[PDB]
Amino acid sequence: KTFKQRRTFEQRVEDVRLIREQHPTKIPVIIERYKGEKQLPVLDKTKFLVPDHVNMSELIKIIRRRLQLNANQAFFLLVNGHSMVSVSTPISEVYESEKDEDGFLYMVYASQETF
Ligand SMILES: O=C(N[C@H]1CCCNC1)c1ccccc1
Ligand SMILES: [Cl-]
Repeated sequence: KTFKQRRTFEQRVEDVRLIREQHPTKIPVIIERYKGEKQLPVLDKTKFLVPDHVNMSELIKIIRRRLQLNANQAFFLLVNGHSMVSVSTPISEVYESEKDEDGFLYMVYASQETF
């Protein structure tokens, strides 16, 4: 069901190595619905190539547009298992500190602050 279930560590690593080669300016991001989530829909895909100059505030807006949310639906984004300290951090900086050993940046969204 989850990304890390579906692919061997060898396969995730090799995919990041291909993203680096073919989309060198993009951050490879895995975005996943909280497995206890009631309200929010699932995304059309799992793997995202985010332009590396956008800040976290702009990534939240991209995903709220991808889910087609209205303006008083709630949305919370965990990075690398934990809350974001700030939405002003550029995703290039967040990638460098929060990336997984496989080389993806892992994110989870839910309708409640409680996951
Ligand atoms: O992506 C979704 N719909 C968009 C596609 C682009 C045009 N506007 C509608 C979507 C959102 C939430 C649940 C399921 C699917
Ligand atoms: Cl690129």
